[PDB]
Amino acid sequence: NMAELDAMIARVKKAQEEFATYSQEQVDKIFRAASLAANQARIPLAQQAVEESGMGIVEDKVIKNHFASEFIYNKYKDEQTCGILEEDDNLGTMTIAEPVGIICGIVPTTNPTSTAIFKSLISLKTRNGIIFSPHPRAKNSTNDAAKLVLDAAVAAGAPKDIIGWIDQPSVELSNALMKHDDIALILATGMVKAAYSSGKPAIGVAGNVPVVIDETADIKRAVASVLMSKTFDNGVVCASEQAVIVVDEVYDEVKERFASHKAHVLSKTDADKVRKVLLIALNAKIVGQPATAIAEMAGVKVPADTKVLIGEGLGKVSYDDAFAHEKLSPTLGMFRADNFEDAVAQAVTMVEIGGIGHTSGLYTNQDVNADRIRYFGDKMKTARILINIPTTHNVGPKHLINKKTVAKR
Amino acid sequence: PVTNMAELDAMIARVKKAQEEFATYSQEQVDKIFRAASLAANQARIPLAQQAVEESGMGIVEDKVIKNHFASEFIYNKYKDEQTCGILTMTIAEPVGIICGIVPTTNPTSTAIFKSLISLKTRNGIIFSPHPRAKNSTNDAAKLVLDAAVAAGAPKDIIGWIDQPSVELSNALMKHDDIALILATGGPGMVKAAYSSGKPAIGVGNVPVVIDETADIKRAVASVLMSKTFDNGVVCASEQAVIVVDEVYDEVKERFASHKAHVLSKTDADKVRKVLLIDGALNAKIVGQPATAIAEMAGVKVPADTKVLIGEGLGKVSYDDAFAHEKLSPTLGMFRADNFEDAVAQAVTMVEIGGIGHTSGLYTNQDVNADRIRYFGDKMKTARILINIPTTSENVGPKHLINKKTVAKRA
Ligand SMILES: [Cl-]
Ligand SMILES: [Cl-]
Repeated sequence: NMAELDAMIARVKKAQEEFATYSQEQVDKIFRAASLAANQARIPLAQQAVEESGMGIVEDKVIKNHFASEFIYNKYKDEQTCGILEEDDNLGTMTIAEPVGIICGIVPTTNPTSTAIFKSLISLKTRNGIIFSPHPRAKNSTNDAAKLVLDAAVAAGAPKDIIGWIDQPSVELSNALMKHDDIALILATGMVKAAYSSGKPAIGVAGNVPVVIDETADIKRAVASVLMSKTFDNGVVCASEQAVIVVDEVYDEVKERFASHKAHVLSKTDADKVRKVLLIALNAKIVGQPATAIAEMAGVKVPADTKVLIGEGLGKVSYDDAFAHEKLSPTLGMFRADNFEDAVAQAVTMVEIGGIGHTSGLYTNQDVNADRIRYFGDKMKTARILINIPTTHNVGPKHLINKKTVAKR
Repeated sequence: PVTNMAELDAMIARVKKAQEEFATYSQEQVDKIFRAASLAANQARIPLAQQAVEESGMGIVEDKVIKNHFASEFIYNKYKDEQTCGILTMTIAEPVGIICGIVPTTNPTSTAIFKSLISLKTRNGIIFSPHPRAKNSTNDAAKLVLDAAVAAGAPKDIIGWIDQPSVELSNALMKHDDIALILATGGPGMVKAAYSSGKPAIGVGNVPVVIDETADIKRAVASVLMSKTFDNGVVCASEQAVIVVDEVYDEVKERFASHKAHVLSKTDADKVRKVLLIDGALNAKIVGQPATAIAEMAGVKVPADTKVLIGEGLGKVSYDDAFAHEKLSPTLGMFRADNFEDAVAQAVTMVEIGGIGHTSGLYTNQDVNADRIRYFGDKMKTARILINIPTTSENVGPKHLINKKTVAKRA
């Protein structure tokens, strides 16, 4: 509630102030102890996450947790985040680190535990406080993830309230935490929009990813490549390919190949029963569900061993086509293109859905289409451009400190 | 002619197309536009300065001449050779799109120059939203840069502006689908409005100085005043108050009369406060006015030759004392500290009052007091920290006006 939010915030403020003065050695001891404990809990937390949210796959969520813990630990074990980062005694200058203070972490339904572990460990490493604003749908997964890391932290010497959370999440409390004066940064992983509209320094962490397969591509490789992501944690991953935009001459060959990967191409009529279930705004009930259960939410009989649903668009890429949108599930759109340039044009449109200009992909004969690649590179407004490569082929400590420069006469 | 919504939208579309064409330009073509437009802007150094002072009613013509110079020639020499287009697996620089420049009355011509130049250098389009008290000199500095870019071959609508600025349109420009970035300078309000726009936004603080007992007082006093009269103290990140340790307080205060800095009586100080802030905000009518004029509007008598007003705090730095605020004028608060740590503590509040901490300074004996320097370093939540040096993130540049894109190939 509104009142007890303030009291919890002022606790972590003072706890951060105590934390700020710590030695790198105590920071390191806490970091390792918090990370080793999160890793050792990879399975229990993954299991808890699956059951509460009611989506995804334990074994894949176990992998997610191991990455957010041991992998983060090994990347930043030796990264300097405190004190003098640079000196030049001749110029009489130096750069000094400064923790940002208190972080506000927005955690989604989609990766409740791994994102909490990740943000917790990188806050601890940088002498920050962090407060989690979980999604109702996975409140306990993330807060118990936060708690496990807290308790391991407190036991290696960390201040009592260096991490907290909103126990019962609301729109009032999320907005209270965000616009609060002593919260310095938003780490936000639509909900992106709220963070950027709050007056705060914000880092937003998804986006719509199109894939163009042109006439010169290796069809068998492109098709397997594009499919790699869709089944991992039931397609719950941020950078992933949402639709295939295929040049006419190679269209049918792409469509036929899907079937040897257990990707079921939905008839026109069965695609419309899925398309009415994907969107209403993305429907939370399909998010991170297997292809077979999404089909059974729709009207659609699909073979038992199917891993992915393919819904092909009549007409071009259109806002009205839900298969043209980000689906967070084992689903892909498939859209027909007159030629390479047309497919590029259709990709541009998918990118505009999302506002987020994240990543795009092209499958083509590299050896002979250098012009096309450069063309593709000049026309995609996405930070990452992938050629013949899937998205499964970056917030860090450095973002949660301030560099202060000191100049002496 | 942009005085309303259908006209703003219509103008935005013309810049959209201009930027589309400009995106295609070569680095050579860009260089030529960049040189030509910077040279023209510099050549209009004086007439644009004069226009600025006349219209906004503030500042010093020949100080704004220097501002217009540094926004033009200096910006040119800094970035003549900087790569902004093309190749940098591979990295491709690309223009952000259309920029929204928010231009304040304090620097109406130099910021429109600067912003236009680095926008041109990056193949972006830019549309300015001036403040109504300086709208002509802002839009005409814009026009002059535009005309010279166009004559050097830049697309027609590449720079735009709102002819009759208003809240609804300013808000609309920032919120418009087709604006990629907001470059917002000026007031705490506007800057924060750019941060709440839900768009990528760059904003262009209240600067405390501590003078402890170990300092060189002659030097500290002199250095602290250097910024104060430049364009009547409209100077980004110049000193706003001295916080002085009690042991050397009368010494510092005594040296102020030597430098044309009049120390206000407790009574006069009170009169000046009420004129400094109005409705909690910096009073527009004192900004960029000389010390004597600010004395006149407060109804306070001051020698004809005085350059800076000094208002002494009664007690410690506090939100309630207008001299603890950013004043954008030749005026300085002066506050008493019991000792060095108490000084640092009052400086901390001044950084809080300013909002975002940006710069702070300490004068000490740096060849004895290393512990104090480090101590001041730790407590000061400011990007820049200066020891024994006047103020006289980093700077906004082309770097900020492009998105970098990585292409990854498959072996
Ligand atoms: Cl997870
Ligand atoms: Cl100016």
